[PDB]
Amino acid sequence: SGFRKMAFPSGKVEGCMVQVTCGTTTLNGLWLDDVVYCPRHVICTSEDMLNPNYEDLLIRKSNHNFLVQAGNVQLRVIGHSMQNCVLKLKVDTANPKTPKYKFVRIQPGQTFSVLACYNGSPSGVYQCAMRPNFTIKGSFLNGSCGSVGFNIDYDCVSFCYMHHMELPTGVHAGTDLEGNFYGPFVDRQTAQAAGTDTTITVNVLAWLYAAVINGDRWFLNRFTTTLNDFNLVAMKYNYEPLTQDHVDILGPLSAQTGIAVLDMCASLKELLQNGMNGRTILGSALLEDEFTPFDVVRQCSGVTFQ
Amino acid sequence: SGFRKMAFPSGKVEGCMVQVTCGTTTLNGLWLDDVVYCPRHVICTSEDMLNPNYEDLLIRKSNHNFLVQAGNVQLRVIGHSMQNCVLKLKVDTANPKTPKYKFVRIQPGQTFSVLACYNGSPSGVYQCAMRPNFTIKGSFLNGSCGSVGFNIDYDCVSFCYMHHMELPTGVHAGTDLEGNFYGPFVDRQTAQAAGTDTTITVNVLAWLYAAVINGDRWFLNRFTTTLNDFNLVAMKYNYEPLTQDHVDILGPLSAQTGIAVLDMCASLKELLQNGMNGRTILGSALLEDEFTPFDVVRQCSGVTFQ
Ligand SMILES: *[C@H](O)[C@H](CC(C)C)NC(=O)[C@H](CC(C)C)NC(=O)[C@H](CC(C)C)NC(=O)OCc1ccccc1
Ligand SMILES: *[C@H](O)[C@H](CC(C)C)NC(=O)[C@H](CC(C)C)NC(=O)[C@H](CC(C)C)NC(=O)OCc1ccccc1
Repeated sequence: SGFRKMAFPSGKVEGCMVQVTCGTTTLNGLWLDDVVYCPRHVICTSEDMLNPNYEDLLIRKSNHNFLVQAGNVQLRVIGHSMQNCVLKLKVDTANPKTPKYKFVRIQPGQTFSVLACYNGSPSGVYQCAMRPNFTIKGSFLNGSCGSVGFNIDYDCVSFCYMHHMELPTGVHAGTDLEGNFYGPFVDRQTAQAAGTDTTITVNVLAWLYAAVINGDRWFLNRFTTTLNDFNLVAMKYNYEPLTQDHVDILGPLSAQTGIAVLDMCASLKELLQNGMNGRTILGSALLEDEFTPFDVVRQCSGVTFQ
Repeated sequence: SGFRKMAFPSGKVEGCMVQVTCGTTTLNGLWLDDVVYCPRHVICTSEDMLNPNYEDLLIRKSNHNFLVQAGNVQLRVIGHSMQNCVLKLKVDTANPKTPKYKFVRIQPGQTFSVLACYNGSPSGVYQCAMRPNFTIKGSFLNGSCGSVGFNIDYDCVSFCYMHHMELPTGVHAGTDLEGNFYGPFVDRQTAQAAGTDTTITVNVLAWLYAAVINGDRWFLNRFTTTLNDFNLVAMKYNYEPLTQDHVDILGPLSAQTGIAVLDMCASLKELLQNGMNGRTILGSALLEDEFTPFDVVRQCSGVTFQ
């Protein structure tokens, strides 16, 4: 038993991380088959980050202007092109450690692991959620750009995020691997702000189920609610509306625990209206919303990879 | 910026995990050079675990009683021995993926990453601290024994923990990689309980420094405390004593932020006595104690590994 904010094992991704340098800027790239993907702002110059003309900056580059290294091994760039906010650097060697992979664009409320890297070297791994406002709350310093977010299933790595920027509230923005930003953000240092950060209701409910599985039952009560009456309370606390689809995907946890979805909703309603009265749930004094229902089932059932 | 509970990248350790089966008991082993290390209770049956005599149980064992699998491949066991509470299974193949490594003994308050595994395969990675009562709060199911905890440093993997057991609060206990338990526990199913948990004061202070570094300053106050008077408060809230050696260890964070260590102690005293008054620190409503001073410096400075 026990329930922790767990990341995917990172070894498949660590074998794809490379260092890309242009001019004096070094950031990270992702090496899959014979292409390295990296944020296009590696070509920016520091006096021209307000509105860079990426088109102009890129067509003036030659392949040798991009220095790519995997570990201490130089990779030779033999082509370069732009796709949205990422560059695709064609290299002369297919990465022999390429896992089975796909590029996925995730939905708000979904979770993934971030392999935070600097100078092409992994430094740490953690679990994040795509917030409803299409930012993430990560841990990223200068030089972390090009670090990726990913899920695994069986032996297939679904890459879903590449890191590009930090917004003033200390929150992070980036693209999918097609190079399109999540949310309305752009890769230039013009003033930009995140929208409303709402709480992911279906994930809070999943985590309440995880709590019951792991022996925390004090919030369970004798009440129920309709979905309508729950959502009326939820909106007042800046929680996203629960839908029938959400109720459906909570089905398996409800069955395993014997607690009906709308009874758990009644427990959550009471927690929202009354707080925890000095108690904790799975070591937290806040209602935790960065576990999906599938994350709970994976961890509580010991699902493994390859 | 940002601050997250970050684990070490797990790939170097993933390459070492194998499955070990004896009879119908299956758990994980650590394959380093030509040795597989695993908990000795793998030789216990369904009824042996109440109060096993491991010398007696090994009378009944030969090499082919240990089925070791690395991925799909059967390793052949050519010797076995008992060392403290682990078995060393000598196999006829050296692990080609053996990293540079060492075995270390950690002390309470120190942190490490756990790669939770089942059947020799990785389920996920998370960061833990060795509690003052020599347990960890992990996420472990039946079959997780033999999963290891580790730190990474420069190029070297420092293994510090191997998982053996769960105590009834959902607390976890295990050994170092020499097979000696952390804490006063034994590998048998006789009633045992850890000492009451206390809070790792030096780590809470480190995490308050992380908060200041990342822009959270609302808890800084104009008050002063002495080490003695602060410890009077710590004892009342079941915090570990803060020593002058701890004060020295916090020196670099104090210098970086301009906040004297005992001034941060005055901030923590007020938090303990009055709570957070509806505010949060680094996204938490409780005082976090599983980041060491070194963890804070390393995350706020972007230290990487290969
Ligand atoms: C890439 O390694 C680095 C990582 C960050 C976590 C710092 N990203 C950048 O440097 C990025 C490059 C630009 C060209 C996309 N810049 C930012 O992320 C920038 C950081 C601040 C501190 C300047 N954020 C930004 O420009 O947000 C837009 C903005 C501008 C002005 C006011 C508010 C918001
Ligand atoms: C190893 O895979 C498995 C992992 C746990 C997470 C289940 N560990 C064991 O099965 C281990 C083997 C024994 C011989 C060391 N047993 C325990 O950890 C046991 C599990 C409970 C659920 C029975 N815990 C235990 O025996 O704690 C001591 C104890 C006994 C009786 C009352 C209180 C405490």
